[PDB]
Amino acid sequence: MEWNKGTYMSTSIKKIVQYFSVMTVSFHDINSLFGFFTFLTIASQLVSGTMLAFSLVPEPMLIPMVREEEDVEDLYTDDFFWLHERGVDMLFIFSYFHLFRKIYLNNFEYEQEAAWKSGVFTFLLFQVVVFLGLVLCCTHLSDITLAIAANLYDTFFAGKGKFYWWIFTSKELNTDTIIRLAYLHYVLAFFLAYLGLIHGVDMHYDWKNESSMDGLETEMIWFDEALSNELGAMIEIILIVMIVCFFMYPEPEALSYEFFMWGDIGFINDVRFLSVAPHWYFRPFMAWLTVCPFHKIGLFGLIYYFFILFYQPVIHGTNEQNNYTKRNVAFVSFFINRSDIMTPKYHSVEDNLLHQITFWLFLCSALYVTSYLPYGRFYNRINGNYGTLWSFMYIFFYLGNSFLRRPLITELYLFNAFVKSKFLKK
Amino acid sequence: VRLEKILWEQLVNVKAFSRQRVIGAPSKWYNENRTEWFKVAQHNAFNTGFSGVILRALEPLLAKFIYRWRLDIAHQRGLTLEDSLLFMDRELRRCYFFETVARQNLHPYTVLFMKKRRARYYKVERGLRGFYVPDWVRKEAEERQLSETVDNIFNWENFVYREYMSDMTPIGRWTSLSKITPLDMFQYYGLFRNEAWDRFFYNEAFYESYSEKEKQEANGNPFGKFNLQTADGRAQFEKEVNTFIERYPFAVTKPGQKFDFTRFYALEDLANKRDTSKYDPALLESVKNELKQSAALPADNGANKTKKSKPILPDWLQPKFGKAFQA
Amino acid sequence: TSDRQYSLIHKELGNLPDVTIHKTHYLPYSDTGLFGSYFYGNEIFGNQMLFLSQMILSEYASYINQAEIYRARAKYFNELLAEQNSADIASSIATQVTYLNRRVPRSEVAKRISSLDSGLINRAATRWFWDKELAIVTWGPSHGLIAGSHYNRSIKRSTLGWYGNTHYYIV
Amino acid sequence: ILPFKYFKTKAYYRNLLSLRWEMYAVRDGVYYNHFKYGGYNSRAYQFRGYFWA
Amino acid sequence: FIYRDDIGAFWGIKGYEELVTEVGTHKGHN
Amino acid sequence: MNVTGAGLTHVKDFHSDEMRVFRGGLRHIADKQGNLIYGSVNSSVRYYHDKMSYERGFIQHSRSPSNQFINFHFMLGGFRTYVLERFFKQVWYRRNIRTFWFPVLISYTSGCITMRMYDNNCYDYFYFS
Amino acid sequence: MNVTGAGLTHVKDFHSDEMRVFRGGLRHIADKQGNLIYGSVNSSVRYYHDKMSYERGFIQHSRSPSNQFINFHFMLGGFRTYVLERFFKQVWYRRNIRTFWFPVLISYTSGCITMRMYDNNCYDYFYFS
Amino acid sequence: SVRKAFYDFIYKDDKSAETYKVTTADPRTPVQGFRGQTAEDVAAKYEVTKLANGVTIITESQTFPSQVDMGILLDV
Ligand SMILES: CCCCCCCCCCCCCCCCCC(=O)OC[C@H](COP(=O)([O-])OCC(O)COP(=O)([O-])OC[C@@H](COC(=O)CCCCCCCCCCCCCCCCC)OC(=O)CCCCCCCCCCCCCCCCC)OC(=O)CCCCCCCCCCCCCCCCC
Ligand SMILES: CCCCCCCCCCCCCCCCCC(=O)OC[C@H](COP(=O)([O-])OCC(O)COP(=O)([O-])OC[C@@H](COC(=O)CCCCCCCCCCCCCCCCC)OC(=O)CCCCCCCCCCCCCCCCC)OC(=O)CCCCCCCCCCCCCCCCC
Ligand SMILES: CCCCCCCCCCCCCCCCCC(=O)OC[C@H](COP(=O)([O-])OCC(O)COP(=O)([O-])OC[C@@H](COC(=O)CCCCCCCCCCCCCCCCC)OC(=O)CCCCCCCCCCCCCCCCC)OC(=O)CCCCCCCCCCCCCCCCC
Ligand SMILES: CCCCCCCCCCCCCCCCCC(=O)OC[C@H](COP(=O)([O-])OCC(O)COP(=O)([O-])OC[C@@H](COC(=O)CCCCCCCCCCCCCCCCC)OC(=O)CCCCCCCCCCCCCCCCC)OC(=O)CCCCCCCCCCCCCCCCC
Ligand SMILES: CCCCCCCCCCCCCCCCCC(=O)OC[C@H](COP(=O)([O-])OCC[N+](C)(C)C)OC(=O)CCCCCCCCCCCCCCCCC
Ligand SMILES: COC1=C(OC)C(=O)C(C/C=C(\C)CC/C=C(\C)CC/C=C(/C)CC/C=C(\C)CC/C=C(/C)CC/C=C(\C)CC/C=C(\C)CCC=C(C)C)=C(C)C1=O
Ligand code: HEM
Ligand code: HEM
Repeated sequence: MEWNKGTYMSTSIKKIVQYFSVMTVSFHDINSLFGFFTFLTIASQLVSGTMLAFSLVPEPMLIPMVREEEDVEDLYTDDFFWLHERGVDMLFIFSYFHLFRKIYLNNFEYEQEAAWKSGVFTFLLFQVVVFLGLVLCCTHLSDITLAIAANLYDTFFAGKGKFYWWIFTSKELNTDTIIRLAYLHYVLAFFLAYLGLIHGVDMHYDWKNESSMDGLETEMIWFDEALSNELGAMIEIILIVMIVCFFMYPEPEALSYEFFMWGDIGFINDVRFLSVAPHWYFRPFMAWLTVCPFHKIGLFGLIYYFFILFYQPVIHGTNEQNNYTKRNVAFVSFFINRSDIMTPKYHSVEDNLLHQITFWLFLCSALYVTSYLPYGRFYNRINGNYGTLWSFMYIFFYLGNSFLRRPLITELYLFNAFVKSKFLKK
Repeated sequence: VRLEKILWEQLVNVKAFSRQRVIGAPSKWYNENRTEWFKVAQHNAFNTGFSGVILRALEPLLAKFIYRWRLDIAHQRGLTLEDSLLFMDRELRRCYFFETVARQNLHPYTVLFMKKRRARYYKVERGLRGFYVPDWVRKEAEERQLSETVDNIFNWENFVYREYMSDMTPIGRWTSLSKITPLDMFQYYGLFRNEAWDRFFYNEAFYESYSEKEKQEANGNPFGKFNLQTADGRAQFEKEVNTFIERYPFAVTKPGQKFDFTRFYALEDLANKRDTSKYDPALLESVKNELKQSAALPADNGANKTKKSKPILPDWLQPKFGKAFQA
Repeated sequence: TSDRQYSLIHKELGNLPDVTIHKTHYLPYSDTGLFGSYFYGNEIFGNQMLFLSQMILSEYASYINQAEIYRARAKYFNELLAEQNSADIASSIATQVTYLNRRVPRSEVAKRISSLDSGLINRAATRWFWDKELAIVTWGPSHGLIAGSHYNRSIKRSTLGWYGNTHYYIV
Repeated sequence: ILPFKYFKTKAYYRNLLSLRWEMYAVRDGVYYNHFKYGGYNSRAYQFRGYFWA
Repeated sequence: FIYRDDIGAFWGIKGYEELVTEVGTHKGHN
Repeated sequence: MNVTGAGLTHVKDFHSDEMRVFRGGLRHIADKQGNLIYGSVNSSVRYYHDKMSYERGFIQHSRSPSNQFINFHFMLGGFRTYVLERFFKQVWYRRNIRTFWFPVLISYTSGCITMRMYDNNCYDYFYFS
Repeated sequence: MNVTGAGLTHVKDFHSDEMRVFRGGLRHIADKQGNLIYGSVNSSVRYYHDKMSYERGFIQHSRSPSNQFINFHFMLGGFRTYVLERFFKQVWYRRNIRTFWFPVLISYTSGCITMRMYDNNCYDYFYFS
Repeated sequence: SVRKAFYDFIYKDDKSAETYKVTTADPRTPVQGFRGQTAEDVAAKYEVTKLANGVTIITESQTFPSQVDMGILLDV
């Protein structure tokens, strides 16, 4: 393998210890600490999941009874289960906030490539693990999730020759499927730790809390000066989350989304398809499937979202040609009388207003997409929510199209002002 | 297989459709300067056609939300547009091409001052947020007009093109990162690039370019087609320049003063073949002196020099004072 | 960079700082002949010089770029037009007469070599270079090369193309 | 615990930024050759043979 | 973002529209 | 030729002391001899922090925190200046809200309106008369 | 002193071309420049073959296996000489059996004797008269 | 053509190809359907002309058709 030149860092215990004992971190704010929160939540997820594994027997017909009985006879088991669920929630929250923050700072440059992609891959893997975890609940929610995943897997093969059997045996949750998925969940959850370590090592090459290049050269020593601040910011965000959850969720509630988790596989055969809803983090994808009734187009939308999320630095980056790359433009060619356009250069973050407007439109579209369930019972018979379609289409356009990111208007206007001023002053 | 002579090329790139490949004298890759391309494109988009008409109507909004916004933020930070436009913070922080070019060509101060100006603000903003730069720093920030920042920007971009970007030959490439991830593993660079397929040889003639007419037109009067000789043209030109100065406070003059049009007309007359004595000799002398100084590259006087060090070993590292007849 | 050229072997040689001299010798005789490559360079690149010559040649049995074909074509044309000294031309005439009883003119040689094509090049290379035996000599510090100093699998598969470049790339 | 976190982190960072900087005019014969010929990039192996050639 | 309060879905949770579900929690406090 | 560079080129060569135990005779090489190979990550992990930085005639002064305020520049002035005017107008609005108030407001209003229209269609579906 | 060695010692110093892209101008460094650092495992894995070997005036000849017997020297003599004598008397006995026939025989005899004693005591336990 | 593409895809000779016949002819005999003209050397004629700016160009006619050589000399 001569094509592979090498590795940025050799993750040996000696060198890792030295690197983390000599690491320096520049002064930062809370917005640039979501990565540490994600990593700490990953560590707690590892610990709590290890504790849970010693209680969960992978037989589907015993998981509900085992969970119910081992919460009483054993102390702290239900505490660890609650910690695991809330850790998944906070892990999704921190990961998406980190993604939004890194999209905001325009980290699609070439020097960020290794930092960016290594992160996205981790995120991608972090998705798969979550899916497997859901299956372990052995509720009707797990049944529906497994069925949808099996249908998506079988989509690639045109429904020929049961290529899904090695994992989704019969497309149903049984002893074999549960055992295999639980073991894969454990192994990939532990692999996520190594992936996160690799990403954290890579990203330190060019780390910035803000886009503006502060001239400071002195930096904090990571072990305690930065670590204490990271832990404190984690504490503050956890306090805020506790307050919001305490007030937004009354102790007894009516019509929660957990009501679909009543049905346990095996015990209850009939499924209340009227109220089918996943956890909020997988809510956007189920909403997309409901909005796009076409199976192939929905699968393509999911794959495109994830992969374009992976390939941001390539579409929007400098591309090593130093902004001499030529785009393909539909209509601007007529206005400029040129087939192609040189990539614009001045695309700062804090200063320009177009970038902020587009980014916040994208973020609000994502929030609206996760805001509710389209309720496919008559979501199409009734003309569907136009806001959901607008938000999905803007998400697709923002990720992939370079006219909403690095727009040409700013560069042309700045050059016009430059030309006018130089002509006036010669 | 050869990309040229492929069935598609044989059927399409034929003299009948005028799509044939034409072979000429060898020429460098990246034949077109980016600064000139953007100048011509900006002129075409703003001062011609329906696009020009639309963009002229948007001058107020663009000036408010794209120029005065950046200027206000920079002044709040004790900076100017230069600090954000001459060298982007991306290049200033982490960019190996910029680092190498600066090391090989630039004097250290040209970037040291850029870094220290931001250090001034961010030594306080990080310590305590919400920092508003005091008036004395804001004054020196406001002193420099955009008319010199544009000169610096054009000089830097033209130098980078003529010296480095004009001596580069891109090639087909695999993933730069030696990452084991399969998604990064099989990244293919070279296809989906317009330049890659537009010309398969370094001898091919260039098929898309700006006509000489457009290049010459883009060097005229940015504000519009006027006639500074006739009084009617001068009135409209002065009106447009005044509204421009109003829209852009620190572009050509301080936001409280007015532009001296007589000096501008004298400069135009001196630069071109048109000449006359309608201006005072003092005005002509001042204009010539200003023109000479503006185009004069600063040089070192070799005066007021500090002392160079010639260190010597301390006393304890040297032999003692005494020295007697050895034998 | 070494990648920016049309000679495949020169790319590799430029990548190696200390591999200094390389020349391809074609010595034909009445009954037999030897066609090969002689490298001279620092012993640290021993294997690199050992497995390089074959790797390129055998690779031409599977694929050769038209750029190399035209480069060699032009070089041969120029060398044909570069025979000017009387001694060299007289010696060439005498040798050609001895081995063929005929003086091969410039035009005939140009027509012969120019008619070569990528397919013909591949067929000739596979006839003469692909998966063929070798005569190898190494003179000088052989501390690195003693381990593989015998005619073994590594040498056997060197005359293959993309299969056998394992040892060249390492180091 | 919030106030003690504040003392540990934010006040401490503000204290560390209480730095006095001074720049002088060095005009001795020495040339800035270290700047012209210097610098190391940890990701140089990813840029060698791939970029700006 | 704003969910109508007479559809029969509490806070936007669709389904359970053939039931009386808001009694004691949202309408009335047992 | 029998020269190190073959007599026609110069080779930047160096015999690393790694893999060698003795300088000569029976004395070990210095433990940190390998660090004398500048610009190599293998030499030290400190080379990862390698951003461009060059300076001459630069002096900076720092003071021990023991001699500095535990909480410096806290509540200077009143609540109005330190909190209402600085942390809210200059830190929350000037930096954050001033950037996203318009896009967020537009998206929020549009989502509210679209959800209301969707709910009204749902009502029409469920309720007649 | 301002010199690199401080005027007291000579420092074996080297500026590794690693962590650099261009040796001059925009020209790139040689792809395998780092291999010029001799005596470093990091340079190449081949350095792990670190056996001691020095020789002069030595010439070695090795022939292609394509001009050699597929199974050379097999049954070159009679079956008795190649197998019964060479293998069962000079490879098995002379090497293996001649070295452990005595200790293994003694151990086997002692173990058999003691196991027989153990079985005899067991029989005495189980059976009476 | 189709035949050339096929015989290139599988690395086999195309006997009927004219190029193959030309490239696999007996070295002791002339090529079947090609023959180059005979030419005789001519004397060398030198000509020097100065341009308006001051650049001076020297030229020599071809004694026998061969490769063109060009050069720029500077008193620097
Ligand atoms: C937790 C409990 C379970 C533990 C299981 C442990 C493994 C068991 C099998 C192997 C046992 C021998 C181990 C020898 C290791 C020698 C190498 C070494 O230590 O180098 C340091 C190595 C890093 O090497 P590197 O050169 O730095 O390259 C990475 C760079 O950072 C570059 O970074 P980057 O960003 O460019 O790349 C990102 C990422 C991108 O990677 C990917 O996307 C690829 C997916 C991950 C790898 C998938 C491997 C699948 C193997 C299936 C095996 C089936 C079972 C049968 C096993 C027996 C043999 C058949 O790259 C990687 O992660 C590549 C590193 C691969 C690590 C695993 C190496 C061992 C397995 C290799 C194959 C088998 C060897 C057997 C040898 C002995 C003979 C039996 O670090 C580790 O080994 C990390 C260990 C983490 C352990 C946590 C749990 C993960 C377990 C492995 C992954 C399982 C994924 C799920 C599989 C599901 C299948 C259905
Ligand atoms: C959306 C929601 C709404 C919005 C939410 C907004 C959220 C906002 C979050 C804001 C977070 C950041 C806050 C920052 C505050 C900054 C304050 C400041 O300026 O300090 C600078 C100031 C010095 O700054 P400087 O600029 O260097 O001074 C310049 C001076 O000119 C010269 O300075 P110096 O050299 O004179 O001073 C050196 C310094 C250096 O001294 C030290 O470092 C020694 C520190 C010793 C701490 C000992 C802790 C003991 C804790 C347990 C106590 C017993 C508990 C019993 C409970 C049951 C009672 C029945 O010594 C002192 O200053 C001595 C003063 C302390 C006297 C001794 C008492 C200490 C503990 C007091 C708190 C505990 C009270 C318990 C309850 C009492 C009954 C109500 O720092 C301090 O002195 C800090 C002292 C420690 C304060 C801890 C406060 C904790 C309070 C917890 C209890 C809360 C109330 C009760 C609750 C009950 C129910 C649970
Ligand atoms: C009680 C009364 C009893 C009375 C009777 C007593 C009888 C006493 C008998 C005593 C026997 C003594 C034997 C002494 C052995 C000495 C060996 C020796 O010294 O070797 C070196 C000896 C001499 O070589 P050297 O040392 O270079 O000396 C130079 C010589 O002067 C000159 O060298 P050379 O190059 O001239 O060597 C000539 C040599 C050859 O030497 C060579 O150059 C090597 C050539 C190797 C060719 C191997 C065969 C290639 C084809 C394989 C099949 C491909 C199928 C593909 C199908 C595709 C379908 C899509 O001659 C051959 O051509 C023999 C090759 C025989 C190969 C047989 C392998 C199995 C074929 C199975 C075919 C199945 C077809 C299925 C069709 C489809 C059905 C659905 O070399 C060989 O003998 C090489 C060949 C060895 C073949 C061994 C085959 C063993 C088979 C299994 C054991 C036999 C019993 C099996 C029973 C099965 C029951 C179920
Ligand atoms: C109950 C069930 C069955 C249990 C079976 C248990 C087996 C135990 C074996 C113990 C010995 C293992 C030694 C391994 C190597 C370490 C030693 C070593 O290398 O020493 C250096 C020593 C000297 O070597 P060196 O100086 O380095 O020179 C290089 C050699 O020439 C390099 O040698 P080479 O490459 O030329 O030779 C390769 C070697 C290849 O041999 C192997 O090691 C290969 C073995 C393959 C099979 C191994 C596994 C078999 C497992 C079967 C049971 C499985 C159960 C579980 C099944 C699944 C679950 C239920 O072939 C030979 O040399 C064979 C020579 C011996 C043939 C017999 C000649 C004597 C006949 C007359 C005496 C008969 C017995 C007398 C008993 C006592 C009363 C006098 O090496 C040898 O010569 C030893 C050769 C290997 C051992 C030969 C067999 C000796 C057995 C003696 C056992 C006595 C125990 C006490 C009495 C028991 C009464 C019942
Ligand atoms: C799902 C339906 C799909 C439609 C059906 C299509 C099926 C056909 C599948 C073709 C792809 C698989 C590759 C097989 C051939 C690859 C040959 C190759 O790599 O050659 C170059 C490679 C080059 O590799 P190399 O470099 O190792 O070779 C060098 C060897 N020397 C130096 C000696 C020359 O090997 C060859 O040169 C082999 C040439 C033989 C060509 C064999 C062609 C077989 C025909 C394949 C299918 C034809 C179409 C009909 C299919 C029926 C469909 C209805
Ligand atoms: C495609 O199909 C596939 C899958 O499914 C889809 C897969 O999952 C997989 C991968 C998965 C597997 C092969 C299954 C692996 C399962 C795993 C890793 C799940 C378990 C994960 C864990 C983290 C378990 C952790 C367990 C513990 C902490 C238990 C601790 C218990 C003990 C006893 C610890 C103390 C003891 C020791 C350390 C032993 C030391 C010795 C002693 C104490 C001696 C004592 C005795 C004496 C006399 C002193 C593959 C490859 C696959 O192909
Ligand atoms: C980042 C790491 C991990 C993530 C993101 C993750 C994700 C999840 C999720 C989403 C669930 C379902 C929660 C729910 O439906 O409410 C789950 C359940 C579960 N996980 Fe994980 N997990 C991780 C690590 C682990 C590890 C390391 C183990 C074991 C070593 C583990 C074991 C389990 C078990 C046993 C369950 C089911 C418990 C039960 O049903 O009572 N998890 N996980
Ligand atoms: C479980 C998933 C992830 C973990 C554990 C993780 C971890 C981290 C950590 C600890 C940091 C340093 C602290 C910080 O920059 O805030 C970081 C930075 C970074 N992350 Fe991630 N991250 C994850 C997901 C992602 C995603 C989804 C992306 C992009 C799509 C990404 C891209 C980056 C980048 C570019 C940086 C460096 C930022 C900079 O240079 O300023 N990461 N990551």
